[PDB]
Amino acid sequence: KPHRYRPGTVALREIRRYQKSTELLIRKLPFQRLVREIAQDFKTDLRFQSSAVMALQEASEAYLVALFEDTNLAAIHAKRVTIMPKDIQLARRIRGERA
Amino acid sequence: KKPHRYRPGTVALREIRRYQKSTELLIRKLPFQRLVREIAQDFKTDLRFQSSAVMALQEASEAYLVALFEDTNLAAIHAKRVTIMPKDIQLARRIRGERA
Amino acid sequence: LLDQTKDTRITHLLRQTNAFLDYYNVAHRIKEDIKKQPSILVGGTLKDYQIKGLQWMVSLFNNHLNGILADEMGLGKTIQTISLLTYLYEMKNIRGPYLVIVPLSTLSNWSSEFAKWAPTLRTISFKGSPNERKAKQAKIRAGEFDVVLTTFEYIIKERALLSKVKWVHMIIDEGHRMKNAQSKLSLTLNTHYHADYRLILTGTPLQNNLPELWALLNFVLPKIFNSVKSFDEWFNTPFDKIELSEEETLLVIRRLHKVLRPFLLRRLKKDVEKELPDKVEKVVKCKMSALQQIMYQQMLKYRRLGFNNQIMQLKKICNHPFVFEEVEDQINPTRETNDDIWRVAGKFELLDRILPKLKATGHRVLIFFQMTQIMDIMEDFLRYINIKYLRLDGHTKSDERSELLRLFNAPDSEYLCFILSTRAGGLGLNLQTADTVIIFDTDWNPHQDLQAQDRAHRIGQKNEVRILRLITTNSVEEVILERAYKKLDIDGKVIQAGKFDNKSTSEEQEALLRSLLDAEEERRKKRELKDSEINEILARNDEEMAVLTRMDEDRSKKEEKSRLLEKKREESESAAVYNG
Amino acid sequence: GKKRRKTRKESYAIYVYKVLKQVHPDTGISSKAMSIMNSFVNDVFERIAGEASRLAHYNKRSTITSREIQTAVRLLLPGELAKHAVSEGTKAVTKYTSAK
Amino acid sequence: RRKTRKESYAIYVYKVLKQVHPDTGISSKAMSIMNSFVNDVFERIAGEASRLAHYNKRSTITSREIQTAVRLLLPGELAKHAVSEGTKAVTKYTSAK
Amino acid sequence: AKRHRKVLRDNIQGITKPAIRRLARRGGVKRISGLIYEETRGVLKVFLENVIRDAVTYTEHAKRKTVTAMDVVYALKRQGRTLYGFGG
Amino acid sequence: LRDNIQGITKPAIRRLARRGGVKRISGLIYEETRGVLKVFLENVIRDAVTYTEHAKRKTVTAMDVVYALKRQGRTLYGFGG
Amino acid sequence: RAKAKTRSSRAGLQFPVGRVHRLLRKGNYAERVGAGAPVYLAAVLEYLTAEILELAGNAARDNKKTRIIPRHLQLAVRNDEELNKLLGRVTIAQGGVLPNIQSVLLPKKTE
Amino acid sequence: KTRAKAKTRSSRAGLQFPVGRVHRLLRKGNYAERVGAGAPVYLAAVLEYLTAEILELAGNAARDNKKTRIIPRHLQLAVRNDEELNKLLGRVTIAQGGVLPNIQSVLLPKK
DNA sequence: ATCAAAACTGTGCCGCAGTCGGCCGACCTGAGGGTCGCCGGGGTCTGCGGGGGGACCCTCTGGAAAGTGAAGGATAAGTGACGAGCGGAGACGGGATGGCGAACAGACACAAACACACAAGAGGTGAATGTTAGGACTGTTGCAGAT
DNA sequence: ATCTGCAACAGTCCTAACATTCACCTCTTGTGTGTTTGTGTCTGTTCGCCATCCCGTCTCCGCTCGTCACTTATCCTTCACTTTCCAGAGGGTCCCCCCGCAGACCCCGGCGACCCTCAGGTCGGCCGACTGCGGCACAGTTTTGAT
Ligand SMILES: Nc1ncnc2c1ncn2[C@@H]1O[C@H](COP(=O)(O)OP(=O)(O)O)[C@@H](O)[C@H]1O
Repeated sequence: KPHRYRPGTVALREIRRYQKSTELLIRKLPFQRLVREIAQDFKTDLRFQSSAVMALQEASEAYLVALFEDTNLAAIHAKRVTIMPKDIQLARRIRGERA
Repeated sequence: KKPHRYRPGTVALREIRRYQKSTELLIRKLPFQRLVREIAQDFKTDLRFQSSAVMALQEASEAYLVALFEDTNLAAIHAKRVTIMPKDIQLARRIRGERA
Repeated sequence: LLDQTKDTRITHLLRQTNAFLDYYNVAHRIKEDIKKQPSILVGGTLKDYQIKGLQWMVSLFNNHLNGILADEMGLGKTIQTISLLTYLYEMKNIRGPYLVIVPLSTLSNWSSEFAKWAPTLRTISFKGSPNERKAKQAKIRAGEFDVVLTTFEYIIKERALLSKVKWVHMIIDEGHRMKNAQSKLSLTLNTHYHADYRLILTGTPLQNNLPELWALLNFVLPKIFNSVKSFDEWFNTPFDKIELSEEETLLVIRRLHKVLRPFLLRRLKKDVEKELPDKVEKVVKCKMSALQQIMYQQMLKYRRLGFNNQIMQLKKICNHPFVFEEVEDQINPTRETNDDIWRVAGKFELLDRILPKLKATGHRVLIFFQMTQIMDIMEDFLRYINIKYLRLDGHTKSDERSELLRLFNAPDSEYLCFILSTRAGGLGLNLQTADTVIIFDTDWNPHQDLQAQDRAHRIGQKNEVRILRLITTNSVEEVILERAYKKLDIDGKVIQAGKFDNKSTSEEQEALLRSLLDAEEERRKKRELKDSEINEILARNDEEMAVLTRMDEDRSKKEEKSRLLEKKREESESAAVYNG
Repeated sequence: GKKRRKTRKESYAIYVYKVLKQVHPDTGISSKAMSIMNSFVNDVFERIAGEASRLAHYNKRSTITSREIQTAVRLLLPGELAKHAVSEGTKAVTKYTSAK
Repeated sequence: RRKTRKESYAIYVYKVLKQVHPDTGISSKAMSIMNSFVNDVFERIAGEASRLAHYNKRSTITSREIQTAVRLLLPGELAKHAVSEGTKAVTKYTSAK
Repeated sequence: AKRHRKVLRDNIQGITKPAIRRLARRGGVKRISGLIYEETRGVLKVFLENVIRDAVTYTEHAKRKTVTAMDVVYALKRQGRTLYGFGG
Repeated sequence: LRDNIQGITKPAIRRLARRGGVKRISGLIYEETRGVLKVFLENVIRDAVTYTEHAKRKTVTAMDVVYALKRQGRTLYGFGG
Repeated sequence: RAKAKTRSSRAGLQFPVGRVHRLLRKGNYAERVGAGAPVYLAAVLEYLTAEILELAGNAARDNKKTRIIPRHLQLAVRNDEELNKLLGRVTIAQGGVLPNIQSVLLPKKTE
Repeated sequence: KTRAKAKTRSSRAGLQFPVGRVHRLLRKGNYAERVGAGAPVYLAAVLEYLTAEILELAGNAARDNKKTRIIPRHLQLAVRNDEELNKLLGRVTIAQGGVLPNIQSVLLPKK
């Protein structure tokens, strides 16, 4: 069947369901391997409490959700719909984190 | 000798260079003092000030407005323009955190 | 006794002014007595007392002191000063460098007198643009000049110009701005350069404060610092009614005369010209009203006993209500003024009692003021009732200032009450065509007296001056009046000192000193509303009496409503305890 | 468990449960939301007492009083929260001082 | 009026300036700025060592807490050199007297 | 009759168009629209309101009526807007 | 542990952007957000391992992560204190 | 001797003024700690906790729930403007965001 | 008899900031209950390092401008050109300071 | 692809606040020398929980293929900001005139710390006791995409 | 206007996550009485700021206006994005092991707090006072705007 939605409908329904839900969105084991690698840069034989890894995950995902909110504002300001690397760099410059 | 008027933009650029080259205060002292004393009159009706208090407020507010115009210049250049408008003063304050 | 000690000070260091290029000793040790003027003084004769003051100042030059000419308004300081200048030019052959200093409101008049009375002396002015100042800068850096006019302001604004020149003899005018020892102009003149011969010139004695000290005892003579730095308050110890001030310190007052012998000259206007007839001074007592009473006496309680430094605002409660304009939003918030809303101040009720009869009897009136908003709201009434007037203040821009005298001194000048300010004008009004000078609020000075009277007391006052110094019952205006008047007629002693500091009738320094100490001992005697008395103290002759009684009949056949407004009710509770 | 003295650590949990049963008689709270209310109470406590510490060192006192905590409330809390918080605090300290 | 001594790091900033540039003077208001800078970094490092004391349940601010406060406050290369300077001076202080 | 104080130039609009342009051209701006003036004036008003209500609170706590340099510096320090130079 | 940053899968970043409210995404967002996330984690984990190395432990805990986030500026409620 | 009066009961509060007083005492805030200051502070804290829990319980009423979850606290906080200003730099864990869509991203009403 | 009241603790470590004043400020500043005898030496050496780094970088900014007296413009240029000093003083506004000569690339017309 | 017209930029001189070096006053704070509670640190034990390995199962990622719809470049009408000139005008110095408030020095009763006694309030456990959200399992309408 | 496809509700269903007692341990907070020092109260001095006006001297802000470089609306093309489907695979869950290790006691010296002197490093006004430096003045490049 040629029942393919035009782009925009499925995008809005994922906007609705992922703002209505509350769970984590990055997979727990690859996030954990990421954290243990980055911490292995700084110290050899560390050990991670699971609440420490999940605290890192809550912090990182609230950070990236807020950053994409500001990139959505910058992309709408530039008369676009598509977010781009130039406005990720813009929000991380106006916010303070880079320059 | 009357037809020697610069291309529009050139005087703006030499203004940019002189005002970044120097380090004075740019808002003038007496009307900024009257504005400070008015806004303070909205809270405690019978205050008194100090010359260094008003100069501290003027250093703070001029450095604040200069940082706001640097960030609004970045937002305007991002929008493929040169002329800064109000919508990106409001964008700079929305992103920075000062609005919402 | 320290007068002989100051005589020893001046006897020791009286040699500096002749090396560096008794007080009956110091004013009489050298003499030269020529009553004839110098030859090149053109354009009118000298009076003999002008020659007396001139000869005294020539002796001041030859005693090499630093003199003071301090006589009264309208007695010719200018011609005496330029006569000194031309006598010191030709008859001594030193040819400057001369400096002078005037206020800018008189520099045209001084340059006019420099043209008319000494054409041999070239006179540079300093005004206008930096172009004109730069032209005369390049002119003066070579040394081609005799007289350099400049104002107060270009001394500091041309520091380098008038410091690289070794000055000889400055003569500066209007010394009651030169008084302040921490005035920036005074600091630049003291740390300017060692200029040799300096003269204050003034029309007034010590004012506003303590005795003469900070102008004449300090700036005019530098050695008096070395002889005064601890004894200043010791001489100032006269600063309660009979024993201290009158009985035992009469010797101290005589010692102040004794130390101010050789330096002043205050010849009174009563002696020689005397063309001023008199000054019929009365006081008039206004009152509160239904808001200025217990309504505002509630606000003394519920404020202090809000606005800062209420002593300034207590002037405003007795001048006029709703100059705050917040209570206008409760009494007449409909922003339209009429009868018995403006008029509610008791001073203003006294105005529209007294003013229509001088409109009838034809008294031309000057009115002075502080608090220019009172001038504005009086002007609002003065357009309300529509009787003719003008207005002058610190917003006349100097051209309308020089213009407006032609409007008021017309023979058909239908404008009668010329509203003024007490500060505004700077001794340039020159107005003889009034005959009634009322005063709303007394200042912190007798300069209100010694200027606002002299505006109408000029050469040509051909009526009697009827003064109505207003006051209100038990407000702060009375403590202003008694404070300024009593403890700033310290110069009752000095206005007595003028005659024996002048021509010197020998009985003036004891007998009429006692006769004015009579006025200094009727303190408690002088310290302790009816149409008859108030309408007679403005009256002059009997046709005025008949027409004032006729106007009383004409506003008695008309049924006055009442006097003014009564205490309306809920706004009286609302203005005080609901502000915050 | 064999006796090893499980170490006591305090919280605000029973007190938050008291206040919840005041303002809603029929609503339970979750465990994770109880931990969020606990960290909130510690956070607001540490902010207010840190600001009262700074006022004590500025005014060169050495004592935290009701006035330094009142001024820390007026600094940290916005608007209508600051107004009702000052009202509640003054009511509780006068009910403390007067009654017993 | 018993002129009240208000002390600061003015003469000490001046000593350091005359070490590292022997022929340069400093203005008055730039001396006020260097004073305020030293007091600012003082308050930050002392506040972080106090926080470390309360986090370990320990009552004493020592060199270990100041070293960790410097590593928590300063960026990168400044952190590494400042920790080196402090350990240098504490070994010279403990060894000599 | 102009007896009210309704007729005078208001004090917030006393922060002038060329002074806003000098802070802009110091900031880096090359071309400025015409509504920047009202917007920057509103921004300055709100920022001064925050700092001056903190300085009034510090002053009233210290039991005085003279807003001082140290009070404004402490207010900016808790705004996050730390100022050197004036707080010794 | 070789190049684990690509364990942040492409639909994971697309899901975080859908929570953020992004309707439509570029194709160069992916390496960029992986760089952004790596910088943020390097800062937080550097500060939390500083707290742990001071405490003479060999274990990152929930309190160390919370303290690192708090002194950075990102306060985190729900993991104890 | 009396029996006992907790200082919380004297002031009419719910929070532990004794625990507040020892935390102000040995948290190294100042040396001397007054005796009305822990009462004032416990009052402030009881107010803020009552406010937060009231708005969270109202949101749980709105979602037919009788157990108050971190989503409910997030909704209460970020929907009240003043608590949003206080908790501006705060990540309530298991929060999610406010349900918010921009107005450009809606589909074209005409097509 | 006092033995030798000399050799202040600044002189033993060879520092130039007052170890005595730093110890007194740490002690009565009420940061913690007690203060070791090496912590203000360590801290004073750290503050010597930071003042030395900024004053050296500002000396080399008051040499380009041909001016042997450090005014606040020079401290602004030194601080905001060193990137680590810029990240340490990121929120700080050096008074009477002015900003850096930054003109964006798209502004200045060349084509 | 050359010249008029302004605009910085050196030099240089000349007064001017303003660093700055002593001067000693003149202290008030730091160093040293003793005493002694007390806290931190070395050392042992021991549950405990984090690393790791493995089995299994399935939802969720990778990859490609098709359509298509916004991104971007080119174009042009429109207007709004900029450079410049000119004439009022308000900042800026300086003054007058009192008056007050804040910083700075002694005396002192509220008041907060100390330190014991003791009981009762608050954690840790547990154990039913419900119970309440969660999780498949289906009925049933509201938005979307060619009809 | 009608198939159709996620998504919100309607009513069971294990289970697990809270909420009540419970006795209970313990440590922690009132209660109450010596006690001492930090905070306030008033008296005097000084100096900087306030409510009003003045009086000049200017750079500088406001208004007009000509002119054009910009912002924005339209259109066309095109490629980078979404949507769908479908094969596979690592993430999730359970469970088991298995030692490093965090934390709790225990005991004992170093060490920092407190105190008491007492000499001198630091502030700090004067006292010039030297000079580094802004503000005019004069030649000389050095870009821009026409051409
Ligand atoms: N000998 C004289 N003959 C005529 N007029 C004279 C003579 N001496 C002085 N005057 C008048 O004095 C006036 C100048 O006086 P002035 O110096 O202004 O007095 P004051 O300083 O007291 O106001 C001149 O206008 C002049 O008319």
